[PDB]
Amino acid sequence: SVKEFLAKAKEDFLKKWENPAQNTAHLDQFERIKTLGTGSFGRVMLVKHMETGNHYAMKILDKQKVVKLKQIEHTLNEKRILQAVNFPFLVKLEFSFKDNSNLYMVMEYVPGGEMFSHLRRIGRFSEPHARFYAAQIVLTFEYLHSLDLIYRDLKPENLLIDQQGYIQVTDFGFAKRVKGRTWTLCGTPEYLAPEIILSKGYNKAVDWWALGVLIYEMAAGYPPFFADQPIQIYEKIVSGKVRFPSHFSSDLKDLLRNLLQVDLTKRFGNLKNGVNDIKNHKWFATTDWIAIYQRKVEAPFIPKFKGPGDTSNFDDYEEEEIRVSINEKCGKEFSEF
Amino acid sequence: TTYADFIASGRTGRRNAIHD
Ligand SMILES: [NH3+]C1(Cc2ccc(Cl)cc2)CCN(c2ncnc3[nH]ccc23)CC1
Ligand SMILES: [NH3+]C1(Cc2ccc(Cl)cc2)CCN(c2ncnc3[nH]ccc23)CC1
Repeated sequence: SVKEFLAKAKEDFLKKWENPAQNTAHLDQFERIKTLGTGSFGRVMLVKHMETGNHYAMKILDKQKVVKLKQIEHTLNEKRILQAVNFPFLVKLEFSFKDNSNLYMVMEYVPGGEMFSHLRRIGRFSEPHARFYAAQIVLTFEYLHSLDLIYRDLKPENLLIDQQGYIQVTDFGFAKRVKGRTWTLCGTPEYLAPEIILSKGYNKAVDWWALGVLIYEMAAGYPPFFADQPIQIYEKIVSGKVRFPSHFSSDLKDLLRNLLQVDLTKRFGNLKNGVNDIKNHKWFATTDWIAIYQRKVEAPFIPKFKGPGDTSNFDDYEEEEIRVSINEKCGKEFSEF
Repeated sequence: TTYADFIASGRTGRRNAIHD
């Protein structure tokens, strides 16, 4: 049973959650190659592990910047959660460590680039293409939510395409283990459920709403709620009036009305029958959930691979030195990292 | 067209996370 698979999956998770791995490498073990992306409290770099010659993506977080942005507890969540999970569509954390200045998370390198890049370039995905990605997210959230985790930042910028054309969810910066309700305003404006905007307690249902936004964005090529400033996006979301492209199939529209549902008693994912309302929807009738999980389905798109350590599927970013202070910064705040 | 309006908007690039 999936119930039973997930039961056992939780026992595995809980062991790692209660006794987290810590300090499993050192910066000098890696050669830094190139910046793959950036964010407010740091960057992600392509690196090579000298001892194996394996290439990895190393997220580097400046501890002082994390403190300023009030992301201490969120960063601790991120690392504690990522070291404990195990699912085909979650990027693996290979190593983590810290030094005087920074925290480091060394993860598997996903060479095909961001969904975002391919989506913007190509314009939109066919319904079958979008459905293939959406299925992987459906299974992933089923997994995460069974572990009492809320993910809270679904978007194409953090969905990387692997060499087999399947999705890797990266980034867990807003992921949280919580039974019941939570309150933090976090996420990306276009993907926020109305509950978050309206500053209510929310739960894992915000992830199912975010799935609706993702599917719409993939199939249409633009999100259901856009504007030039975030405040204008929020006004649109809380209306929740959604218009669909004339090219959207009738099933796709019906799935999205039930995901992008302001009414929690009515939002798919949130009902008595849980994820199965989604999995059994007509739009997914052709999806073989076991073959998706097994990675037996032929991907609609396979990214270009010129070689190992190739970054051609990634944009170029300004390179900045990794400076390590001779004085320890913020030791107490990140003691458990 | 909605596509034209999107492409002309300021939010076709990578979108930053927000937090309170
Ligand atoms: N979008 C990213 C960078 C990013 C942007 C914003 C924030 Cl808040 C966090 C990270 C996400 C990780 N990634 C990446 N690329 C390749 N292989 C990987 N393996 C793990 C992560 C990555 C590079 C782009
Ligand atoms: N029982 C499975 C694992 C399995 C069993 C036998 C073989 Cl030969 C291969 C794999 C079948 C796929 N899957 C799964 N299926 C449907 N919904 C899900 N949600 C999370 C995981 C899954 C995870 C368990």
